[PDB]
Amino acid sequence: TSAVQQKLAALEKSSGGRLGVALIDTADNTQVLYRGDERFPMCSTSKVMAAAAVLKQSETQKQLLNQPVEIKPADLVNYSPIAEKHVNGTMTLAELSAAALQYSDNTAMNKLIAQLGGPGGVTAFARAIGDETFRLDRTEPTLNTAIPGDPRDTTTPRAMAQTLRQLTLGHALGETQRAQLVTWLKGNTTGAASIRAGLPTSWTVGDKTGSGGYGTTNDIAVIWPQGRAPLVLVTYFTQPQQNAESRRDVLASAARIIAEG
Repeated sequence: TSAVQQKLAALEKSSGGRLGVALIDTADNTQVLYRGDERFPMCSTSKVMAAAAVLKQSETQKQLLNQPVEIKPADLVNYSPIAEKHVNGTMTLAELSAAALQYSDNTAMNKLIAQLGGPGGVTAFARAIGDETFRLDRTEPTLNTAIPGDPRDTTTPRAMAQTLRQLTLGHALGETQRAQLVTWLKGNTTGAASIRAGLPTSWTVGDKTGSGGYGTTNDIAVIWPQGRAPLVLVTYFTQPQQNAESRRDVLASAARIIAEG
């Protein structure tokens, strides 16, 4: 095992849980993988795939992002701080994408899922860009149960890093859609204690966090250092106790290990 993998294994051992890491260095396509082919519950990191799938639709439906969507009282689920402000009103699909990505708004995610025809519409987009691993099976909030061994609503670090690369640095999306996704990720408000906390401040970061049952604590990021090619980093973490607490410190520490390696 490499030096970095020894440090990640030690971090995991210290943590009591299960850690998954995938790094892509786009300079030379080198990768660092830790449990890179194990499945992990995505929780809200799946919002990136839903937002990207709606962006893909907007490549042919030119004004789709401006379309109003009703927010009805029966639509509101927990952890919907933006949608709650628009009950009995509307939000555009752009506004719902921003809320889902930057505030992890769950009702916003459900509106993205509905726009795609159900969870199968999100999985379909993953398959269409070559991701054979991602699967979305449930809506919010039940997609966050994060039950050990449950394949529903999971992906692997290897697959999610590759997909995040294609969505943000590659050409899975059109140029303007990709730029929009990148802006949204860079503007995330929920990530200050996760990957960002372990990286040099001179590096520009866009990310999406996730959290759920079994203390599941996730973050997926695209990273732009000054003077070297960008990186993609996925950090997934989950724990043995159903009621376990969040461990964003593990994601900050995994990021620090990767960058210093």
